[PDB]
Amino acid sequence: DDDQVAFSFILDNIVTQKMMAVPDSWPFHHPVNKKFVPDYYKVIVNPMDLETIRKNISKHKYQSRESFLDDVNLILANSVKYNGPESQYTKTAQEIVNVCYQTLTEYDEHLTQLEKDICTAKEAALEEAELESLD
Ligand SMILES: C=CCCn1cc(-c2cccc(C(=O)N(C)C)c2)c2cc[nH]c2c1=O
Repeated sequence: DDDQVAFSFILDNIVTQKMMAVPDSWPFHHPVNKKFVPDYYKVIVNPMDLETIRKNISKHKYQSRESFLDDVNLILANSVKYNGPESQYTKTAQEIVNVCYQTLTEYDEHLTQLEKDICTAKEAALEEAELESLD
């Protein structure tokens, strides 16, 4: 019964205790304010930041590590575009990504089981809803 809450607990703690704790990671903590970076949204069409990922986790957006990791990757790809691949901002984004992968590997077996159990439950609840409607 608590599989989504347990899955989201793991990912949120990766974000707050690992990824946010990367030194000098503040540029990625919150969405960019165009009063501080005026051309940002002229260049980045698909913005992402760690606060937005935490809100997504709190609403149980992610049911797999792949979908979480798509947003984490978007932070790195956006830094490569906006700042260049050799900018210090990109080097800090790349550390955020690597600490996320290394921390996730600490929970590999447990997250593999949670993703299967969350899928099994969603499939069962879908079939129930379909049968209740036809009847
Ligand atoms: C979430 C990803 C954006 C990462 N990021 C951030 C900034 C930056 C600098 C100063 C203030 C702020 C800001 O708006 N706040 C709310 C702290 C943001 C920046 C400046 C040049 N390149 C970048 C860059 O890529």
